[PDB]
Amino acid sequence: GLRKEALEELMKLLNMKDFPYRIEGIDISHLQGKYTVASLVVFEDGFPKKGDYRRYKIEQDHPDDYESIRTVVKRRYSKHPLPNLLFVDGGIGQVNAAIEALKEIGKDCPVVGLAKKEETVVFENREIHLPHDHPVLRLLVQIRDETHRFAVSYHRKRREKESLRSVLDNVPGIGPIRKKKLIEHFGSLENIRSASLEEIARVIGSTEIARRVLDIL
Ligand SMILES: [Cl-]
Ligand SMILES: [Cl-]
Ligand SMILES: [Cl-]
Ligand SMILES: [Cl-]
Ligand SMILES: [Cl-]
Repeated sequence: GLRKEALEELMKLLNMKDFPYRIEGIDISHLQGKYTVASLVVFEDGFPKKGDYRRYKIEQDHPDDYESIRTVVKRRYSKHPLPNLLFVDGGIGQVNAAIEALKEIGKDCPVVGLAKKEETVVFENREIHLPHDHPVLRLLVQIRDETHRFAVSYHRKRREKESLRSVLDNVPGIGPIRKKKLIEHFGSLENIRSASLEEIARVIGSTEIARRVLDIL
């Protein structure tokens, strides 16, 4: 989680009057020819609150990350209250997009970013360049890492079937129909690795073949 200690230090650095009890963070990721997916995470008292995570889809073939951030802010905060602090995955451009959107809808909350390449902190139209091991820098990196983790999970079910298939393709002498029965039943490698020999065997009608699946898993 985010250290209460470090949350306190963050409040000082950003000159916040209020403790950052609720922090929301945004990742912007684009799927070419389809849409931008904005993934929103929530920390409450420094802990992830996974039930409150949300995504926003902005339909467009080509990325426009600043307009995407603007759209997210207007969509979300027309419905939800503002957090104590909003984190954006990026620097001056991203931070300013969020601030200007907030101004548009008559709302006000602190917005902080982390430059993508330099790990510079962006706040109130300034860069703050901290030493690498500064606790506030580490805290913001933790937020960024959770926004990324949630973002990457948009692809999960697809990625998982594909990785399951790849591992099964090294099982000698199992045909495509049985491999597909396994993929449809288990969905992923983690899932089929929690399964008994008997369970695997029942799905494909063969203990001989299920033993070999277990060998190669
Ligand atoms: Cl929410
Ligand atoms: Cl909602
Ligand atoms: Cl960290
Ligand atoms: Cl998808
Ligand atoms: Cl096939």
